[PDB]
Amino acid sequence: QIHACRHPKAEEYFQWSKLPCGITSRNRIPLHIISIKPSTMWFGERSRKT
Amino acid sequence: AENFRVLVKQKKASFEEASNQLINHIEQFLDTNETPYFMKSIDCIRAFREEAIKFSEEQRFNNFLKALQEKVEIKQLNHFWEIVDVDDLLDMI
Amino acid sequence: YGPDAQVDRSRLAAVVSACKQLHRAGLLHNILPSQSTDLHHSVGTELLSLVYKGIAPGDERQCLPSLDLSCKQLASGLLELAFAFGGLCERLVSLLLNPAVLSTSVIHFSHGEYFYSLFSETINTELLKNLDLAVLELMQSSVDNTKMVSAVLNGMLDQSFRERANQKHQGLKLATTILQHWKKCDSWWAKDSPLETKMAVLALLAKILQIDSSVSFNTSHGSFPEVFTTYISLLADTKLDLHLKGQAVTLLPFFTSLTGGSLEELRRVLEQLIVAHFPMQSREFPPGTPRFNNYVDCMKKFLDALELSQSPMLLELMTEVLCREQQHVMEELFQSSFRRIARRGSCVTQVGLLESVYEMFRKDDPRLSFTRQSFVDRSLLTLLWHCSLDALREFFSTIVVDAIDVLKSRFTKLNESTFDTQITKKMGYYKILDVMYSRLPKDDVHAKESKINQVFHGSCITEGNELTKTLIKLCYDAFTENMAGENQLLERRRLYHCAAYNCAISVICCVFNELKFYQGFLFSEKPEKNL
Ligand SMILES: [Zn+2]
Repeated sequence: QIHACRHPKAEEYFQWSKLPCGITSRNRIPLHIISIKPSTMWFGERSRKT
Repeated sequence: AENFRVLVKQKKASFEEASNQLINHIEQFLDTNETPYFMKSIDCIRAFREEAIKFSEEQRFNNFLKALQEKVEIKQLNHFWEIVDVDDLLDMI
Repeated sequence: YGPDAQVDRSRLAAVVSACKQLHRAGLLHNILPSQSTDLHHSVGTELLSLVYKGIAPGDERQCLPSLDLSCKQLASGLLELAFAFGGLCERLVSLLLNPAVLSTSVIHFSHGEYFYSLFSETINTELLKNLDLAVLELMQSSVDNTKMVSAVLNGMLDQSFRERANQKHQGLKLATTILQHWKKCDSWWAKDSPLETKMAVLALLAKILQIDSSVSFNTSHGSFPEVFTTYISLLADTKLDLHLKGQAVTLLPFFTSLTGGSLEELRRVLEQLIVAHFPMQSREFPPGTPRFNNYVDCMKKFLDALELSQSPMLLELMTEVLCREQQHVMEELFQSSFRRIARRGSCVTQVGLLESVYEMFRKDDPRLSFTRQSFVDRSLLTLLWHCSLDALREFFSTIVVDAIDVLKSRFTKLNESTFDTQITKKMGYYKILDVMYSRLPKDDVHAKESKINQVFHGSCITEGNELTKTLIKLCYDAFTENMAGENQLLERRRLYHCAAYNCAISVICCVFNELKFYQGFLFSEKPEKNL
């Protein structure tokens, strides 16, 4: 379930509901994916309480 | 049944997974002696039967159709088939 | 005028205050002309039509103007001035139901609804003095809209709730005139009525119970067949949501005091509600899901209603929905409510609750042995642990006779594998004896007392060495029973052994102080063959 694979074009893959790894569904049942991006520079540009 | 029958449409293409919870949905319904539970157990069984008329479940449907009635053989459930002071104590020591 | 002509509206407010002073002094009819058939009526209707058609009947093209604080009180004073002339409450309530459409940021609705929402503190303020001739007409000739009449009634109820200062008689008059007219509004609650009127009648039912004291409505005193059937039809509404059924069952303690088949019908509808709403495991709704929030809210509201009512009516359903699951997330609040309802009411209340749960768990209903266990050990144990005094003795005298009658030798049917129910009842009786002996003092249960004679036949001159002796023999033969042959229900019979041993510990530590009995009972193991 938990994935941390990397790919240069992983953004478009996630947009197409596909992990960076070539697998997109198991047993022909579609997967529901959410992306968590741990970073800090994005928070340093907020204008209000976050 | 009416609550867990939406997953089998397109989301979970494997009916094996959603069948277990649908079967469990009536287990505790059979135990409670109250009448509304008895009146709504058959309602969920009818929805469980409804899937084999449009999904072609009969390859695995009769395998549980007989098991659900054989589970009655262990119980009784004859109404469920209707739808189908010291010295004296020192002595004994 | 807009926000710049303050002098005109100030002079208008001044002259309106002058007119009100003349009215309260008794000179309004003598200053303003009132020497015709409808002269004062003419000026009153003129002021009312002005304040009604000044907002936005004539600017249906661009927009409605904003009413600032200067006009918010000016029109509120003009309303009282117009109403001070005569009894035009009928004309006002006729102007209330005005099925127009405001053209406006775009909120289209009735013009009378806007007129009411602007000055909702004036119509209800003036209608309390002229009650019947207005409320009868607004109840009869307004069933077509089913919205405005509900709003004005809610406003009048709120005013009466605020008018409890030395004038609660007006609220009782409202209660009487609405209980004698519930028959005139049998169209609000139907199988096709929208949810708006359902919420309206639910708020009405909520507010009337606090505006109608129990003196006029206790049991079939205020025409129960109407209100009770209305509430039952409200509960039976399937298209209705659950968040409002929360308040619907929150107003339950008013209907708990019934005695006839009406309480049975309420039981049936509550069972049909909980079987259609509550899940089986309460785990399909994770925290954060709105279903989980509605579930926990309705559960805590049921618990609070049971606590306020202390009724033996729905504690059976509460215990059933508690014990039909192995471990519920609301267990702590359940136990708190149990302790509170045990400690709140008089002895007879907790006695009735204990008798109800005892009848529930003792009868031969075809339920699982684990369900009956959960029942007793979760409800009756805690109730007896937190029950008040002068009740354990009576519950003892009532139950222990049949308890020891069943406990003695009724160990049969070793073939149908249903022995689990019997041994579950046995261990439940043992736990009851344990919890009742854990609280009774020394001389209360071992000296010359009445319940000891109740256990025996008539008065027993002995100190009481019959019930204690029989209990000791039973528990000893229970936890010393060898299991070399019986290999069918080892786990349930082991739990039975543990319960019997705990009961023995309790009944021995209660009254026995000599260390001889300690050994001779709890430690005198005699390994003859398998003992
Ligand atoms: Zn991966």
